[PDB]
Amino acid sequence: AYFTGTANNPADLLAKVRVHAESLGWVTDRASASEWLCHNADGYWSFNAGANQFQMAGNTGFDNSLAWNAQPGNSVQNNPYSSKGPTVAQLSGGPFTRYHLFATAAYLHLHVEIAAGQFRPVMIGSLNKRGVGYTGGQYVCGSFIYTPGQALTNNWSSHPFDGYHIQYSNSSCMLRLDGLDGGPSPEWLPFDYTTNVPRRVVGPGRGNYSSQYHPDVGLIDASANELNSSTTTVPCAIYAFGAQQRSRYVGEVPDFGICNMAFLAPGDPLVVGSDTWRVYPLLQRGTATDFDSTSAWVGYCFRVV
Amino acid sequence: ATEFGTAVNHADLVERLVQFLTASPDLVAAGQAYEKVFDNTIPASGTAIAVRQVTLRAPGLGGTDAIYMGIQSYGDTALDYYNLRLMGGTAFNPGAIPPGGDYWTAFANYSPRVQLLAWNQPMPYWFFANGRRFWIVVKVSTIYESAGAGFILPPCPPSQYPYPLAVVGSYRGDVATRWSDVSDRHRGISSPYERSCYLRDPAGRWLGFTVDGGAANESDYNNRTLLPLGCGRYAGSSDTVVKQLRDSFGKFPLKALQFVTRETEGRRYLGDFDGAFYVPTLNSGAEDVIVEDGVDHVVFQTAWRSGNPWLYAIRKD
Amino acid sequence: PPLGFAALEERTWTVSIGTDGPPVVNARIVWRLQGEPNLVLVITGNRIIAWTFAPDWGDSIVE
Repeated sequence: AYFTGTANNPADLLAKVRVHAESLGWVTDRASASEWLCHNADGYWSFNAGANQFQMAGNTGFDNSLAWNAQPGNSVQNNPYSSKGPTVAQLSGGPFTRYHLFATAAYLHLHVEIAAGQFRPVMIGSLNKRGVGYTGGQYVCGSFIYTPGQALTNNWSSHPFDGYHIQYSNSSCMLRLDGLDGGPSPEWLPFDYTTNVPRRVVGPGRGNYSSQYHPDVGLIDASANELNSSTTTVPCAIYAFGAQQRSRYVGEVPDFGICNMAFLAPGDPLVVGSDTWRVYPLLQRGTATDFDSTSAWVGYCFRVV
Repeated sequence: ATEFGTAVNHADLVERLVQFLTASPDLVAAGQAYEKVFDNTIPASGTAIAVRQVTLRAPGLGGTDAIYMGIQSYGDTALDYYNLRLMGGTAFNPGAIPPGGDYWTAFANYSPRVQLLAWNQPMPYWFFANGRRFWIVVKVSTIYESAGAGFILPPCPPSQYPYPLAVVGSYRGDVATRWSDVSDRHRGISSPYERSCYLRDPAGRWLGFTVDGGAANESDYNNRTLLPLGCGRYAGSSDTVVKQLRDSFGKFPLKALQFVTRETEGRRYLGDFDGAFYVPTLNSGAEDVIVEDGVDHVVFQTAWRSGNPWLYAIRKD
Repeated sequence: PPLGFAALEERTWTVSIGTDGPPVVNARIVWRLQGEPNLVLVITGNRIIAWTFAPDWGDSIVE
């Protein structure tokens, strides 16, 4: 359920998380020291560990003779992007202060502290269908940094579930929505807003950025109550745009929520009822208006069981 | 808890409203009926319809709460409007009324009045009520009106905030308006504008909420809005997701309505509407019954127009 | 303990902490109800007794 540890290199994180998944019963079609082709009852996925970053890509079929980025129905070729690039999660090289792993039968959530104040989230799973009849719902997200030293959260940067970004090569996170507007079933929709592609998805990823496109941004901003210092979680609603800019709500991120960290320190617990929640900063602790060098006060909330 | 039908006139509509509130099988069986603490007709009607004033007390679901509400039936035959004015408060005392004047001033921490527009004619009506809140929707027959008041559901202990009273109406009750008005200020509960919705702060000061700004309105209420329909605060384009919302594969999503304030002193999340939601307009519209988990919700549209951002659904249980 | 709670009713008990008990307070009070996971209220602390004797000081006090 809840796991913690340390990893000097990413490969150690690979080994530990794969060990946990196997112990939990997750089925790995193929395993290797650096390349993974695993799956579950919901969807197929593939991961590769680089020198200082992860490469993730969705999948629909299996073929052991194909490369990690050439599986049947792979996202690389079945995406509107002309670059045809898979999901990327940029990290650092060397010590990772600590990693926090949430494991279940339907999704995996990971939060790695590469260094003091630096956090890199890795998110994978399937959206809660919430009684909505649709094929897909698998989402894979990664963390990307534009440039160290300069503004870390520039406009060009991309974040999990991001609703606003500028980049032509790689996407931080993505989603599956099969048979959209009568198209072929294999469809891996990326989280983009400026490409004007007929089909796209959007999310509250950035939190409360100035040009974030989501109607709940106010809820995330007001998650904290001054009068009683109470904090409430906000489910992350995802929206998908049709061929003629007609949005259709798809679902919410299971066991996930966002809030403001104005009056909460990293890891501060607020047990609201029988179920406990863990809150951690997205990238680093900063000030309210530091939307360039850090992630401001946006905090990711996970349900711990 | 629901009273659908057609009222021969506004006076008969109010009579049916009070009869439902006092004799509904669900209310009487559960002992949630409201108590009429006042009922009088003070004015001497000249070229106008008789004005009925009623004050009623609601004990809440638990019977430990104290809710005071008022309803007024003000009309003018020479202008052929028979407005129904609504207001809320916390205490009532007939002796505190100054000579002449009006009784609504006697309410402790009195609040500005809202109203619903109707006239003397057969009129289909849609009624919802519960121990904590009541909703009125009057179908003008090719126009739809709506209003209501009650307790919102905050995320904080009622021990510290036991009076989250909210009052909402289609138009401000400070002036007399004809139901055929052609001003943007005439709208519904989902999108208050120009003194169309009030909520009582825990400090005891009533705060108005508007989804859109207005020069005429006070500067203080600009910072406090309804986020679901006020997405324009953060979005950098006129067109957003909310205006383009649509049903998914024959299924209509329901979005709640939020009460949020962003003040310089601090921020605070107040609560949600109990039984009211935002829904799209496509392939649907008024008098549409949408089920959910065995619960039915009725669809309604604002008087202004019937477009995507001016349409909402109300739970009928 | 058996206590029926009215709807929309908050019942604030008066938790009186006495002055007699073990020097180490290791308490685990369980609020067990049907159809709800156990919600144990854990009270922790220590019990101490204060020295309330005024000593004569004709001889200087040595620190």
